[PDB]
Amino acid sequence: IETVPVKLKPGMDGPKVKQWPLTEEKIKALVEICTEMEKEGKISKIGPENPYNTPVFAIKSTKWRKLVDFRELNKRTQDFWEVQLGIPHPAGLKKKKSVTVLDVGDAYFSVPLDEDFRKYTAFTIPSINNETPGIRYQYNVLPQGWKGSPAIFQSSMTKILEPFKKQNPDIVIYQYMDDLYVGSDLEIGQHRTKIEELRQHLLRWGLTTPDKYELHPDKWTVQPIVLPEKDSWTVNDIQKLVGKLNWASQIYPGIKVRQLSKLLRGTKALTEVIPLTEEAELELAENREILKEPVHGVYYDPSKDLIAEIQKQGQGQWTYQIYQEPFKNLKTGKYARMAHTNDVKQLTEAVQKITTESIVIWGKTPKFKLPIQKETWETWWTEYWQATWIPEWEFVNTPPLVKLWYQ
Amino acid sequence: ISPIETVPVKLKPGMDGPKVKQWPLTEEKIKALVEICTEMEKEGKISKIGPENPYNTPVFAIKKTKWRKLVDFRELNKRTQDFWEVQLGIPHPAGLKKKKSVTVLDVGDAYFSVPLDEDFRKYTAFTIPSINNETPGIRYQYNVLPQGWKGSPAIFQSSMTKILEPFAAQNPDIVIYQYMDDLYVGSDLEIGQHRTKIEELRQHLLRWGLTTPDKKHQKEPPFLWMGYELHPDKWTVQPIVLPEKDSWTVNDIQKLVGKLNWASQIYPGIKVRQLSKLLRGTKALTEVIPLTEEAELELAENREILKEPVHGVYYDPSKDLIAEIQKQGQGQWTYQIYQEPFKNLKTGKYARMRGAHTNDVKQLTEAVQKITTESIVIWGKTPKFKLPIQKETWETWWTEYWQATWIPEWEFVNTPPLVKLWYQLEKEPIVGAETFYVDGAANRETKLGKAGYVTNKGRQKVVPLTNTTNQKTELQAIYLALQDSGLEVNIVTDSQYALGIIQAQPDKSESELVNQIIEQLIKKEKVYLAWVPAHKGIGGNEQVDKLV
Ligand SMILES: CCC(=O)N(C)CCOc1ccccc1Oc1cc(Cl)cn2cc(C#N)cc12
Repeated sequence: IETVPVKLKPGMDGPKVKQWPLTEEKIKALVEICTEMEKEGKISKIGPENPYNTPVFAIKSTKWRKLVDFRELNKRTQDFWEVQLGIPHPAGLKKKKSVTVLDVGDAYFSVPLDEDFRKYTAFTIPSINNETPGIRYQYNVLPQGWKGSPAIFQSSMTKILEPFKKQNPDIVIYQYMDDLYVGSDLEIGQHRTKIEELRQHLLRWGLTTPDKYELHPDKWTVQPIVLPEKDSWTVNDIQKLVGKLNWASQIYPGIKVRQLSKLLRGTKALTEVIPLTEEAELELAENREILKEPVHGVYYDPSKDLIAEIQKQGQGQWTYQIYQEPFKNLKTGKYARMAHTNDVKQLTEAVQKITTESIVIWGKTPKFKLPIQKETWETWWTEYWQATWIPEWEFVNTPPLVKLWYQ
Repeated sequence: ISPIETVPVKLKPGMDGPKVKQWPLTEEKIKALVEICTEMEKEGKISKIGPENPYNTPVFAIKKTKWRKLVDFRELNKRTQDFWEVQLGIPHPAGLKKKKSVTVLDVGDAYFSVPLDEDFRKYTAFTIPSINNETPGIRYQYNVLPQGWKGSPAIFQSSMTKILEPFAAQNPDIVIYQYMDDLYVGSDLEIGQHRTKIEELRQHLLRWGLTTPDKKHQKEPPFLWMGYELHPDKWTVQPIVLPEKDSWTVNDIQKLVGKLNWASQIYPGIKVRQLSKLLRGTKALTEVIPLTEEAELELAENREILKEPVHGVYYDPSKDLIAEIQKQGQGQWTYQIYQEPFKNLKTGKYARMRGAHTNDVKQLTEAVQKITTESIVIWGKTPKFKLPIQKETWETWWTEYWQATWIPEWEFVNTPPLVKLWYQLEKEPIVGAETFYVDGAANRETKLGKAGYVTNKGRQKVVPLTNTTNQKTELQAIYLALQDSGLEVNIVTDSQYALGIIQAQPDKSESELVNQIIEQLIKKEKVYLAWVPAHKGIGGNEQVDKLV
């Protein structure tokens, strides 16, 4: 079949990212995978006159799967997959009471890739101890991970899916990278059989779907702030309470504490149980209600980038906020793992959970501010990564002054 | 030359070949050039032609008995395409597997033995000048990889790699390593079989046009390679020479801090903390520097370590990989990687030199990270860890630390110094403890300031400060309250800065004030620090900010 021409953003040259060093086990797995892919035509070996590179990883099931980090190449072909062949995002998918995520990435592998473009998909299987130069391939078919693959394949997808869409004019189906997001309102039992219907339809047409993510987007909002609820109160408690309330002022600018501040006019001791005035309790109730409401002026901007910030809370508990401008939260949430756990395993899942929500709600991913040492994350993130996409990220070095502020 | 396939080469987008002009020089040179270009045209490396080719590149001449031809390609290199980078880092001796026998083969004429893509030869054109520019020049061009062209190393390496393929196939027991113009061949074949295999390899390479040395010229162990000594059963660094001088220059401390880091891969315990401190704000390469007294002690202790040689062993994938860590003091750490308890695979050091305030446990973690990265690079796996810290110490710090941190299998080693949490703040305020409302402040212009406190028991102090900053006074306030209080004290401050430093639980710092605060924090039996917004009339605090 004929290949779609792909051009890079004018004045942009191909990716030149370095390949991280890998466990021997992981290297062997990659060599195995790639020796089979070379055999089926999907990739070929390349010479020194190809200077580009894109990192590759191994993740997992009891089977090793290969994962290409196309983040750099995606930015440099954005005109292609976002304006020329951009796939539109349906704002009705966040409302369904059930969304299932089907991996349809194996479709890309039949379609050839534009000849002039293949050079830009080079990658290297690294060797141990720099003993050998590394094994160097490029793709001859559309790759998973690349954002142009589904843009190019969309038309074929629209045809295969049309029959199913007629019989179920209510089911929402959206494509991001190598996954389909399917949201209905059916009862769970019905929704799961609808999902098997679509799985079988896609299979009677050639698209293989791995199977033997059920997300309920009905509870996805900006969680409300929680002022402590106590029978009795002390100098410290009032002090913590005045402090958090003062911080909240930068986000909900209608809170009042003057009455609560006087409650401790003198220089009382920290453990002094102090009762609350009538002019005092006035605010604790006045401010617990201006705070159960939402903010005003908080609108998503699609020309901007999404920012996600995560904070470690203790005892397998993590909290996050998603914004584009400071103190204007589009979304906030709380991930809680459930002994075989570990700090890095939790941060990793949390990132995956936040990214998936972000795709359902806006159709693009956020850039993470990660509370972890850079080198540690670059070492162990692949160990619990189950997704096929990879968000952008950077590492925070300065801690949060008060962790319980967003608790 | 060789019947190797050429790698196709292109010029950078929207560019054309080099048309630089050839300046004249010695007729003595002009002759000795033509004596090279007929012996090279004969051998097929440079065909002669010049009618229509409009490009050119300069050529000079120099001498070592015989003269040598030279071509400044820098202008053509600026227009040739980007190639796959040739190997950046080089293998580490501690990652090699001992082989029964190892041969080193260096191919001569490497680049000239490899053909150059035809459609790209025209851009290598040069010209031997006439006498007094009264005659036309001798027009030439290359058919092989020119010396010092952007493309020559990477293409050579990939051609060698392809030429080796038919032989690595019939010999899947020999280990060949490539490095620039050399080959390093190893095997556990009995020495009579090996020597035969070596001669087969040479004959193979020779059919492809690559000359090589005979045993009558083949090097023998030990091997002097990239500043190492490679022995049959051990490796070490080539001998290190630390100069003695009485005037030390900035350039010369760099050169010395170099050799010291180099030796640290095998000589355990090298320190470079105080000697590097010297070159902090250094620009002038010649500016002379006084050896600080502490630096001189270090240099002497380094000389002592280098007195006697030490060696490292090679790797045996059959045995486990162990790493041990010790603290050296002053934010300095040292580690050794080994499989057996009397010989190390290698050694090294980690120094924070990043973040004024830090603590022992955070540092240990960063160190383990460093070792984990290096282990993967060298051996392809991570090592079991022997660490001077107790599970309870670590579990306490990582459960409460704001970042995520991961540490692999690790066992405790009870070898002092131990790593400990030296104090901890209370999670809730103390009862029966005086409450100090500290504050502090300075003036930017005057640089004169003050810090004080006011307690619930009615006690009050204010101390005057010269040469200070709002940050320094804010910490000064806390130090006052720790000085003037019992073994249990509640402090209340309006400064996130000071709250930030203390909550980080440092055990050492690059500021003397924080060190005296740490001393008090260890002395006390219960300290609860606590924070309120400033200028909010919270009470207690509204009364202390006024005093200051
Ligand atoms: C028993 C061990 C012994 O004598 N050496 C030097 C280490 C074994 O290492 C090799 C293994 C297989 C091919 C070659 C090997 O040697 C070298 C390996 C490397 Cl990676 C670089 N080399 C450089 C030289 C020189 N000169 C020799 C070697």
